[PDB]
Amino acid sequence: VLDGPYQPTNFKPPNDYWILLNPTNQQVVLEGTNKTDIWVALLLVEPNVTNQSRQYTLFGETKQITVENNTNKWKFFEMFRSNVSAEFQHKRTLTSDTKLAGFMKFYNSVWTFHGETPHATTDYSSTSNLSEVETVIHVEFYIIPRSQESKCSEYINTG
Amino acid sequence: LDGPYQPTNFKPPNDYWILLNPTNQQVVLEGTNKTDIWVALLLVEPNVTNQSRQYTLFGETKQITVENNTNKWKFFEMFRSNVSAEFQHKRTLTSDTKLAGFMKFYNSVWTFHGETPHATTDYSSTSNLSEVETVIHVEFYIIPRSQESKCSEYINTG
Repeated sequence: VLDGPYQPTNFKPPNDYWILLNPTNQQVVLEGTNKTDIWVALLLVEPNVTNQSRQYTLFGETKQITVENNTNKWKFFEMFRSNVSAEFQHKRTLTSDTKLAGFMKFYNSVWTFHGETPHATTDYSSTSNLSEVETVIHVEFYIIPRSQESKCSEYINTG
Repeated sequence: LDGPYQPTNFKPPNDYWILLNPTNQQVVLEGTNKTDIWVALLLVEPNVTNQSRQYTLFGETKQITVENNTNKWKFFEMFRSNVSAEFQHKRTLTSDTKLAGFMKFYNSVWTFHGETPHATTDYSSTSNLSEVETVIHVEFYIIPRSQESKCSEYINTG
């Protein structure tokens, strides 16, 4: 059984747990940083979006970020930087008909799901300061132990 | 299979896949119509830790952050729609086959993305498809769109 739902909050997720993210229509889904070498934001882009510059507030900064979604699925744009002064790069995309995404702190790395349902897979970004990574979660969420990653992947891919 | 052709600069014909077969070229393809579409495919080898690399795209020197945690090759699809804009990392093809594609079709530029063997096609829109030309830095083949199923097979299984 999933642990949740939890309402949107700002907290320090424990190690070895998946945060399963369940947006409705929030532009910004998750902001995670340790304020030293990790800044990850997941943005949500609805279906049938023409290439356009959209405005997002990320870690209090006003950013204009080019997005497109030619599909009838939802896209999570994973935006990353490793330096406080840098611009965000569009690192990964999750293309989803479940509208579920993932975040986990494990093994000196921050993990997300990417690719296109139902073949979304995990990948990571490296950090020397995992313990200080804190998340503003803008959405309803659940917590799943890493031991149950297979169910977390089933949910992300099939709902 | 029509090829292999050598690296060249030319205007690909509408409704044909260019099937790109790098060895170790870091810039695989540069395509533009010099008005509303610039695409560059960059090749990032297996097991590259997060770093800044230098690429010359359309005569401009760029510093682009890249990373590849996997045992697959990654093609980073860099894109802009305006000559003054920086490139954005728009898509990635994560490949065991070291094959990528490009096609001018239906007022769009088409490429493959995702992870083999489930890579699929998506497009970027242009209002001037006919003027899109490509510098191709790799050996390549030419497959009609009528045989796109074979082109997807090659992308996904080699």
